[PDB]
Amino acid sequence: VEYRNWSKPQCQITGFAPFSKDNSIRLSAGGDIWVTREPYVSCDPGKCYQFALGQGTTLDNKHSNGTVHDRIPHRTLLMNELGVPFHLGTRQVCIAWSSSSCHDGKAWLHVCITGDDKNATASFIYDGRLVDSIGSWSQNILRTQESECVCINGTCTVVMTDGSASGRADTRILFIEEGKIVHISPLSGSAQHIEECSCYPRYPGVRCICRDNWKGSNRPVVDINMEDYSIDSSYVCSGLVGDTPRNDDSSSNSNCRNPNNERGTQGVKGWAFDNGNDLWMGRTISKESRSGYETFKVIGGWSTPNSKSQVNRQVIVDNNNWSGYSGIFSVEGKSCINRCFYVELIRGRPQETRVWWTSNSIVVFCGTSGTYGTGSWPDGANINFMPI
Amino acid sequence: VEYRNWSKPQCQITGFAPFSKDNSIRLSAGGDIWVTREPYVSCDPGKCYQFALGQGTTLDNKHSNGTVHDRIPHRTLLMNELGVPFHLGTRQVCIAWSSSSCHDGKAWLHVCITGDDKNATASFIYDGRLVDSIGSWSQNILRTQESECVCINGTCTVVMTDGSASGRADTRILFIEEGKIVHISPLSGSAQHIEECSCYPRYPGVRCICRDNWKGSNRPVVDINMEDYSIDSSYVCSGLVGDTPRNDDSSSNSNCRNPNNERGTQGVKGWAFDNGNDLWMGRTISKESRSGYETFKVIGGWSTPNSKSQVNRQVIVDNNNWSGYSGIFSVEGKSCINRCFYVELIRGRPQETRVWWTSNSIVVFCGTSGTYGTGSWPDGANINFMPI
Amino acid sequence: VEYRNWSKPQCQITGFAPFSKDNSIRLSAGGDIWVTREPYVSCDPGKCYQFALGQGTTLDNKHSNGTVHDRIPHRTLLMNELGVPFHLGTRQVCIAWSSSSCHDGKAWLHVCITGDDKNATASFIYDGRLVDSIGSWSQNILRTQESECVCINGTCTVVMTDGSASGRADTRILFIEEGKIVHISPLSGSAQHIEECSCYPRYPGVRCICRDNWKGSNRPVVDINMEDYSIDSSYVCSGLVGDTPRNDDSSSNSNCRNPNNERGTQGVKGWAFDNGNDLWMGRTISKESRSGYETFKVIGGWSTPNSKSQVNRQVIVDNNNWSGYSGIFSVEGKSCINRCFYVELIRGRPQETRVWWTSNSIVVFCGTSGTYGTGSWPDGANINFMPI
Amino acid sequence: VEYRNWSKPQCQITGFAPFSKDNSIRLSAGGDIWVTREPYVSCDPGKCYQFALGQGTTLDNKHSNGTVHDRIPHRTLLMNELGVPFHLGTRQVCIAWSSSSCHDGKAWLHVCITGDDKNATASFIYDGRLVDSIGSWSQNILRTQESECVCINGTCTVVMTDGSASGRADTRILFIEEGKIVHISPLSGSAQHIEECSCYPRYPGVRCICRDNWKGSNRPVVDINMEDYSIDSSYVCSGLVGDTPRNDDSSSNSNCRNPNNERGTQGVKGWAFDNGNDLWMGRTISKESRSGYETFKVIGGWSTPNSKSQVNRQVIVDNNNWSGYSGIFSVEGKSCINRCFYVELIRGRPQETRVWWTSNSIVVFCGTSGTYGTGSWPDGANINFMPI
Ligand SMILES: *[C@@H]1O[C@H](CO)[C@@H](O[C@@H]2O[C@H](CO)[C@@H](O[C@@H]3O[C@H](CO)[C@@H](O)[C@H](O[C@H]4O[C@H](CO)[C@@H](O)[C@H](O)[C@@H]4O)[C@@H]3O)[C@H](O)[C@H]2NC(C)=O)[C@H](O)[C@H]1NC(C)=O
Ligand SMILES: *[C@@H]1O[C@H](CO)[C@@H](O[C@@H]2O[C@H](CO)[C@@H](O[C@@H]3O[C@H](CO)[C@@H](O)[C@H](O[C@H]4O[C@H](CO)[C@@H](O)[C@H](O)[C@@H]4O)[C@@H]3O)[C@H](O)[C@H]2NC(C)=O)[C@H](O)[C@H]1NC(C)=O
Ligand SMILES: *[C@@H]1O[C@H](CO)[C@@H](O[C@@H]2O[C@H](CO)[C@@H](O[C@@H]3O[C@H](CO)[C@@H](O)[C@H](O[C@H]4O[C@H](CO)[C@@H](O)[C@H](O)[C@@H]4O)[C@@H]3O)[C@H](O)[C@H]2NC(C)=O)[C@H](O)[C@H]1NC(C)=O
Ligand SMILES: *[C@@H]1O[C@H](CO)[C@@H](O[C@@H]2O[C@H](CO)[C@@H](O[C@@H]3O[C@H](CO)[C@@H](O)[C@H](O[C@H]4O[C@H](CO)[C@@H](O)[C@H](O)[C@@H]4O)[C@@H]3O)[C@H](O)[C@H]2NC(C)=O)[C@H](O)[C@H]1NC(C)=O
Ligand SMILES: *[C@@H]1O[C@H](CO)[C@@H](O[C@@H]2O[C@H](CO)[C@@H](O)[C@H](O)[C@H]2NC(C)=O)[C@H](O)[C@H]1NC(C)=O
Ligand SMILES: *[C@@H]1O[C@H](CO)[C@@H](O[C@@H]2O[C@H](CO)[C@@H](O)[C@H](O)[C@H]2NC(C)=O)[C@H](O)[C@H]1NC(C)=O
Ligand SMILES: *[C@@H]1O[C@H](CO)[C@@H](O[C@@H]2O[C@H](CO)[C@@H](O)[C@H](O)[C@H]2NC(C)=O)[C@H](O)[C@H]1NC(C)=O
Ligand SMILES: *[C@@H]1O[C@H](CO)[C@@H](O[C@@H]2O[C@H](CO)[C@@H](O)[C@H](O)[C@H]2NC(C)=O)[C@H](O)[C@H]1NC(C)=O
Ligand SMILES: CCC(CC)O[C@@H]1C=C(C(=O)O)C[C@H](N)[C@H]1NC(C)=O
Ligand SMILES: CCC(CC)O[C@@H]1C=C(C(=O)O)C[C@H](N)[C@H]1NC(C)=O
Ligand SMILES: CCC(CC)O[C@@H]1C=C(C(=O)O)C[C@H](N)[C@H]1NC(C)=O
Ligand SMILES: CCC(CC)O[C@@H]1C=C(C(=O)O)C[C@H](N)[C@H]1NC(C)=O
Ligand SMILES: [Ca+2]
Ligand SMILES: [Ca+2]
Ligand SMILES: [Ca+2]
Ligand SMILES: [Ca+2]
Repeated sequence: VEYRNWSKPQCQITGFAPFSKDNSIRLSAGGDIWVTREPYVSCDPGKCYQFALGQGTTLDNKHSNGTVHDRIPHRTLLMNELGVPFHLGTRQVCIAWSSSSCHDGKAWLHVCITGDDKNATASFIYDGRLVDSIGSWSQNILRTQESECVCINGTCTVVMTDGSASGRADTRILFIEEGKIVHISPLSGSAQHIEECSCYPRYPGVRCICRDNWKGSNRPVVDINMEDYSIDSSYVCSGLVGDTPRNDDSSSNSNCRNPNNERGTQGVKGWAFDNGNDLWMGRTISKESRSGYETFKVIGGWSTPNSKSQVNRQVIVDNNNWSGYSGIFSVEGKSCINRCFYVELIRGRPQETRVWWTSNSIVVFCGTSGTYGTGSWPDGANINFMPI
Repeated sequence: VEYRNWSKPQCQITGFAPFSKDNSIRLSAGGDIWVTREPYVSCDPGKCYQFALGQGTTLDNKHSNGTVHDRIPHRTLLMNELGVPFHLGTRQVCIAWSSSSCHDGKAWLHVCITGDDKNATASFIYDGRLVDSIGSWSQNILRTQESECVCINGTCTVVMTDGSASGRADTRILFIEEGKIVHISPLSGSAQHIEECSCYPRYPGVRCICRDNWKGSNRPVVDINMEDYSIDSSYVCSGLVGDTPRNDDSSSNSNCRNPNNERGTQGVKGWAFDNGNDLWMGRTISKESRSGYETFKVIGGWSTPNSKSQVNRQVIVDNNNWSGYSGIFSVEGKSCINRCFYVELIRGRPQETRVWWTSNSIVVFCGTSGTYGTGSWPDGANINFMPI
Repeated sequence: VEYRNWSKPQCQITGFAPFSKDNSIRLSAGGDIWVTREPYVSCDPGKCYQFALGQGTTLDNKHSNGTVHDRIPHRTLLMNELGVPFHLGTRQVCIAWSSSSCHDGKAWLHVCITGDDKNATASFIYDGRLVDSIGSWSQNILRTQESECVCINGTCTVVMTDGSASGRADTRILFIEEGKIVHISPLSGSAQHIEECSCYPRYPGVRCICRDNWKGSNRPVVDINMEDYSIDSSYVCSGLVGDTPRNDDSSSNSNCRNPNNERGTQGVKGWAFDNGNDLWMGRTISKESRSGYETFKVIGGWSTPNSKSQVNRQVIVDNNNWSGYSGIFSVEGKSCINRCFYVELIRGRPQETRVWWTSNSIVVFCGTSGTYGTGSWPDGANINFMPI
Repeated sequence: VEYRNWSKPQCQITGFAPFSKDNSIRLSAGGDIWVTREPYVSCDPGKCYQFALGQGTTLDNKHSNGTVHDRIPHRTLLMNELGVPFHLGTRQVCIAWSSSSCHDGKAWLHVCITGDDKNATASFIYDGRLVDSIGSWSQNILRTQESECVCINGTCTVVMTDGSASGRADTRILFIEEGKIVHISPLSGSAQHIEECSCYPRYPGVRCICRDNWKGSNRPVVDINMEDYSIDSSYVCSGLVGDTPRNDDSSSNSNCRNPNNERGTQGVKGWAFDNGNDLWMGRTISKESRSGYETFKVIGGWSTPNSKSQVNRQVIVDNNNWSGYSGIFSVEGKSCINRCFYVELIRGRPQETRVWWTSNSIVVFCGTSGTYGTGSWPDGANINFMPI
């Protein structure tokens, strides 16, 4: 077994093809299934796994009540093979109300954060054993990506924030070797707020498209140099912006450098990736709510400030259905590195008040160099059929 | 580990022996079990797996209502070890309302089709990663075998159709290497409608017995040359015909070349294979409905137009019990390739209206060179005991 | 991987120590657990497995009603790791209302019998594929051991009967190489009725202690020569007899050669094994009913007709609790071959009529060369707590 | 694979970081989950497992009633991967109402005790087979650690007691090679009552901190010489004592040599380990009841009689929540041996009488050389939501 380097070109793609779906909520109405949120996907060199933050309860369970709330001590990181829904034999990998995981070619790293808001602990578990930990540096909800971290030549990197969710905060980039923090770099460059980064290998570095929860409806970028630990940051050029909320397409803007101050407050975890001057990205279809999900390529979306010319759109979830978080994961093929993504499909609170819980299912698509058609792959549960 | 060649002679058989049965529907009345249809079996070089298309729900579950419907976004391909029923720990391999899977000696290939009727997408997943995709070429429900594909020396072939289910359609034969489509051949020969092929290795090529849903109650054949990608097609010679509906045995015909125009419209997935001039086949016992199941050898059934002399009959399911689809799968032995088959045992709608769902169990038999007796192995559930 | 020879001396033991217990019926009252009977245990070179004949249903399931009946097409052979109860993820290895399984050092053989009483089929599955089959030779419930078969140097042997359960029948001993029947020997010697043999390796041969369901409350012996396929048979010498029903200890007899004609009709599967002139054996505590279970060594119990001197008794299940079948299995240690045994603990019908099902749990003990105390390890379920 | 030696230095730690939590009781209100108590954790060289003693029943199950009782024949040792809750697919490793397990680098050893109070049997299962057994030597509830044993160079040691729980008893130290007892050493030194030892490797020997249930609220120590089998014993020097019940910190004493005769009778399983002259320990926060849990380092707590200066305290469970047993386990790192611990979180009887069962969940922490914050990780179930 060898370390992953991801030293292959990115796969040239034409769009995305359907890959997985777990039907969690449909199943929860006739089965013992975990209440979750903040899912993601990551693969070792052989196979893929779905992850999510449990709420220490199943859905058909009185403990499901009140699970809209983000942080309790009972939240743990669930990890199954992709497509295996979160049944009672699911392994709870660690204690976490925020997490990130990645495989370095040899073993799994999990970054797991739990404890008091003002004084949380992040544990670093590598190859099944606790190797390191770090306490909160700003005493205000230490937190991380809620998607996969990225490792090159045995060094994994992960982005963490501590501080205000609606103002300047303290963001740092950790470099981790076999679970041991070997270096920490502060955020640097022009991004002014970093949450929930969706990162991906871009040899010889790592690149993240994140969420600005303060002043930007355009998505921040963080670039991580794995050779000298230097950090840069900016914003996605595309004038078709990825965050929710956001201005409609005719009145939205980005200059690649600063937050746009267009319905900038709040956000949703998301992703995009560069292809030369172009940008593949996803976002919700609704500009104000976490409804629908669409992908497309923005021509000049990486290089050209305020580009709004798109091509190769695909509906993933139609705008009559709830979406939520989305993130990227990368998969090594024979000659190139492919990009895939997942979409969290949130059911229950706050939008659907018939029930007293909040949970999600997922749908997963991968990059393709072939052809495809159309469809819509929503959660599929009838809210009226669910235990409340 | 090496690529399968299947370069051994076909096992000489005297009939078939009982192999597996999952009791899905009986279990569903006291357990959380997936609603399914369109099952099949395929084995890697070590062990066998059962597959089926889930309906994104369990049976004792209000989402079971309306599962007679064929195509929804929530259908996924389930894969367990043969004999493990579809419990909540079952892995959803991909998104699929039509599928085919096969193992090439090294890894699994799954062909999974989902999306809009008029614009579907087929994903090609090999060794746990999406390698290729293709969109609909006739904008009318792109679809495939619902049984195993076949691979020789690293090339796997699968048969797909797009177009009318009651008229001329567009059928193509794909050749796939490690998930990557390397060549596509149009249907050629005298078969005029091809659905749901049951294929098997017949070194150096592959042979399929399929379903003609337009003008034939006799079963089409498709022969696939793996060396030059050429295709040929015809119909099963036997005057004892395998489709349902069909004429009774006294007024049924086949000339090996054309659809017989005898109750030709509609059909059911099925199988047969050749042994020299003779034919082993199965079919429903009823000639109008999907009731019962029987196998037999037809003397001259492969080489002689309209042969009706059978021998070595076996009841698999008696005619008081519901059957459904059936397909072949091949298992490599020490010195020969054996042929096995599965029968889908459909319960619920449209035949049984006490319940509002449609699901199935399976029963599985393998060729034997030994001896055997008699029996009947139906689904076994009491419809009156089921959740509605 | 090499073939097992079992060419080590038998472990000298002082009694038996507790090994496993599955609590199936206690669990069935709050969980989805298979209805079973006819359990047994067998181990490959690394680990042990429990087996049982399912009834194609869980206990808390209306299909549980009527499961006192022995043979339906829905019965299949369940196989889990020992101590894993029969939950919904249990693999159904084959179709069987009677079975035997063993591992030859390389792979598992399963002998599975199903179909019509008058014309049953036995399938032989080796290394996950059907290799052979045989039909009924006397048209009267072809049947086998309901415990492990035994393999030496790649040849597995198994004892099967076809014919009357209350009169002379047709018993044959099969020799099976990688699932292929290479030879069949008729029963020979003085045993006049053979059912449900508990066999064990006794290098260079195999020895079985079985059940006489016609004229003997003493247990028949069958000796199998694996070098030339010759068969011998007799009866256990011990005047403390192993079958149920039987005469009380003061009025019971055996002469090592003929059935004793003492409450000979009926029986229960059981076991014993020789140690020089002595005999270790188990039986129910009740002489008339399947209640309690006890083991002991009978001094001269193998060599001396009608010996009644016992030593080293142990209660396994007290006589206030239901037992059932019991059988032997052998486990290779570093220098010797150990003998273990299981006891089936039957709950429900016919004895307990509050419920309409019949099922069992198991308890398992292994030979020890150390010391031990006392106890009683019954099923433990409160019949009044069970779904009916 | 090689025998563990544990010949690395103890990891220098600053405290403990969150590692795992199973949420057993919360899940039990919407799922079929085993009733347990007496949990622990032990890891093979690759991964960690949670263990516990089942009560032969699930919680939502009428057999849960009366599970406050300690010893029944239906108790079995459960073993899952750490983080997998005790669902119906959990393996019952052996019959046990008291146990200890450990992995010697090659295979697992389980020590399992069951049977009559006055005449119990301990089985020694190694590598999936029963290798040895021993009967009770004092006819008064033979019993062992309820946490992991320790193996160095192929010899595993475990501490057992037989005799009064409120008076002088007979304690012995067994040395076991591949399941076989090779030597037994009587307790020696100044410890006067030894229960439920929490042992750890301290190369070249093993050290245990145990429970004195007769006259000590301070914790006994047992030191085991693996080279010559000699034993020594004493008490933990720290004047901050670890047992419950105990005197408050102002009136508590220990002289390192004798039980302190301060609320000495009764107790609770616990742990501590030395680092030079200092002591890391945990205990309940309440001094009279099994409520809360806290850890801290005591400066001079190992070497200095009656030291009461603590540093680096951490709340694990706050004093509004129920705790219970706790024990140590050791995890080998790249360059040092780390110490982790688990806390049993007892719910139901005797403290919570709304329900008629007694069960537990766990929370697990591992030593860290990094930093951390604060929190509280209790069981988390609402007793009012539970099945009674
Ligand atoms: C069958 O499926 C195929 C593949 O999905 C599908 O082809 C795709 O159609 C879409 C929609 O036309 C194309 O994406 C568009 O590209 C144009 C540039 O030529 C853009 O202008 C579009 O964006 C505008 O329109 C969108 C609405 O469609 C708005 O949401 C958006 O804000 C813009 O105003 C859009 O990006 C896509 O390129 C093709 N894909 C390929 C590979 O050709 C085809 O249409 C389907 N057939 C049928 C009959 O439905
Ligand atoms: C015990 O089991 C064995 C094995 O199953 C069984 O032997 C089989 O019997 C069947 C039925 O007789 C044989 O199959 C027949 O073969 C003749 C040709 O010799 C055909 O004519 C038969 O077809 C006609 O009859 C069918 C009804 O049986 C009709 O459905 C059909 O349309 C035809 O008109 C049929 O193919 C078979 O060959 C044997 N198998 C062997 C290996 O001998 C035996 O009968 C069983 N005995 C009992 C008492 O159950
Ligand atoms: C603690 O446990 C140990 C180990 O189990 C136990 O020692 C065993 O006691 C039994 C019962 O006495 C012994 O078995 C007996 O052996 C004598 C020969 O000396 C036989 O005569 C006995 O058979 C007769 O009695 C039985 C009732 O006990 C009848 O059921 C039977 O039909 C006969 O009439 C019986 O075989 C056994 O040998 C010892 N085992 C050892 C290793 O010594 C001990 O008794 C237990 N201690 C207490 C206080 O319970
Ligand atoms: C954020 O988290 C960190 C890490 O947990 C935390 O720092 C820790 O605080 C505790 C409490 O002050 C420190 O532990 C104490 O150490 C002093 C000696 O310097 C002892 O006197 C303390 O014991 C006394 O007080 C206890 C109550 O706190 C009593 O229970 C006890 O009986 C004694 O009278 C105690 O051991 C600990 O050393 C630090 N850890 C580190 C690494 O600095 C910090 O306080 C947290 N901040 C907030 C705002 O939550
Ligand atoms: C879920 O919990 C909520 C909050 O505790 C419950 O809602 C409360 O119900 C009480 C009881 O009548 C009311 O008096 C409160 O005003 C409600 N609170 C709120 C915020 O609405 C609710 O009943 C629980 N639901 C279920 C299904 O158990
Ligand atoms: C399954 O779904 C069907 C269709 O929705 C339900 O049948 C309908 O029930 C409504 C009232 O609830 C009637 O007004 C319609 O006439 C019914 N439709 C048909 C076509 O019969 C049915 O109730 C559902 N079944 C269950 C068990 O919930
Ligand atoms: C289990 O099945 C049995 C047999 O079908 C049922 O017993 C019968 O019940 C009917 C209905 O009242 C009676 O008329 C018959 O006389 C009963 N038969 C016998 C043999 O006693 C029984 O009710 C079913 N039990 C359950 C729990 O479903
Ligand atoms: C759990 O078991 C207890 C003890 O059997 C039950 O309490 C007894 O109930 C009976 C009547 O059913 C009373 O006469 C006794 O006085 C009760 N005993 C005690 C000690 O209180 C209790 O009902 C059972 N609990 C449940 C939930 O079934
Ligand atoms: C605490 C700040 C943070 C980033 C904006 O809030 C997130 C947003 C929430 C989201 O907008 O739905 C869900 C996340 N569970 C939450 N993360 C944590 C650790 O609580
Ligand atoms: C759409 C044509 C096709 C071939 C006849 O219909 C099939 C027949 C159906 C029926 O004959 O049972 C079941 C299949 N689910 C359906 N396949 C799809 C993809 O919908
Ligand atoms: C059919 C004869 C046979 C041996 C006496 O009966 C067995 C006895 C029964 C037993 O006495 O309880 C149970 C077995 N399930 C049955 N075996 C079969 C195949 O039905
Ligand atoms: C029997 C003495 C022993 C040591 C104090 O009691 C333990 C204490 C009990 C209690 O302190 O929680 C729980 C244990 N289940 C019990 N062990 C056994 C084997 O019954
Ligand atoms: Ca924003
Ligand atoms: Ca047709
Ligand atoms: Ca008899
Ligand atoms: Ca004490």
